[PDB]
Amino acid sequence: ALLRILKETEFKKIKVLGSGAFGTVYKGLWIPEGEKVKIPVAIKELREAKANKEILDEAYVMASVDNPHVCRLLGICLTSTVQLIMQLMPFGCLLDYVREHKDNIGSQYLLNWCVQIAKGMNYLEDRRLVHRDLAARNVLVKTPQHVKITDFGLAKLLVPIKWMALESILHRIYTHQSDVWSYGVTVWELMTFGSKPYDGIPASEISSILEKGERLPQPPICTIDVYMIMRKCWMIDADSRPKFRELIIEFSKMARDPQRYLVIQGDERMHLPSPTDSNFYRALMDEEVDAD
Ligand SMILES: CSc1nc(-c2cccc(NC(=O)c3c(F)ccc(O)c3CN3C(=O)c4ccccc4C3=O)c2)c(-c2ccnc(NC(C)=O)c2)[nH]1
Repeated sequence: ALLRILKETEFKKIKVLGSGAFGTVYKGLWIPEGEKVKIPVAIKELREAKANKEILDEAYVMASVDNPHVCRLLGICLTSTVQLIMQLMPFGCLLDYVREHKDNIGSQYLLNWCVQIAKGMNYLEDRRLVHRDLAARNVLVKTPQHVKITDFGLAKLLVPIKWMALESILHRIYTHQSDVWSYGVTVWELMTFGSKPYDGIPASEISSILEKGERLPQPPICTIDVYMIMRKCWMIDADSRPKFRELIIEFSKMARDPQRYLVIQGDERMHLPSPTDSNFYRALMDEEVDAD
């Protein structure tokens, strides 16, 4: 009951919202049968990678996740292309969000996003779902206070070298501990307000600079405590890397004293919303950690 099979005649693509390595995302409308309302949805049309039944079996898995920081597949249509339906998130992905708010994001937001991403990843680890492509472009913003991971398993069932653990580059090994590497790069993206990692360095060179011990640089706003977390995510020995549940704890601890761990100009005037604005955001958009 968690996956709705849609017929092509009950939804329509309206405008393209983006494209990626795996398909095209549309703003769409769902038109309930026998009703006169048009409900906005998001539609992902995949590129060609599988029998329809095997695709449906993978879809039931994507539809069965249940965690506030992980997107769930809601509906699917397999008549022509593979078309995936989920709730429309008007804020888009977190990478675009942080670039758009470049030096106007407080430390409380940044650290809470790190907590939320670690929580969704930890849940995927519990379900034995390896993401393979965690990055700020695959974290969706439901509200600025609530982010959600999408597209786990998409990489497998269908190449982000600059987000991949060394063992994934050299040997195509993909585990939860290689997702931890990508988590560290995702944290780096957030802390640099969406900088491109290893900008200007060709992808084919990343393996060699990693083996020489070079890593992404310390973001200007990060205290060493935050930067050490990222460095630990990029250890060559995958079993030396942090676990997602250890990352939740560490980033949650930091979120309780955020201005001690990130150094942001004007941070004092960039706190989380008052209870009034939070209640308003939740009532309108989100009916489903603070300083001490
Ligand atoms: C990266 S860009 C991007 N994508 C999307 C998008 C749109 C619709 C659906 C999805 N994803 C899933 O349904 C899904 C998921 F929920 C969890 C895991 C997962 O693996 C998948 C994918 N997946 C597969 O690989 C796959 C293979 C075989 C069978 C079945 C499946 C299968 O379902 C994503 C957006 C987006 C979404 C909502 N609002 C906006 N708003 C603005 C302003 O942009 C953007 N942005």
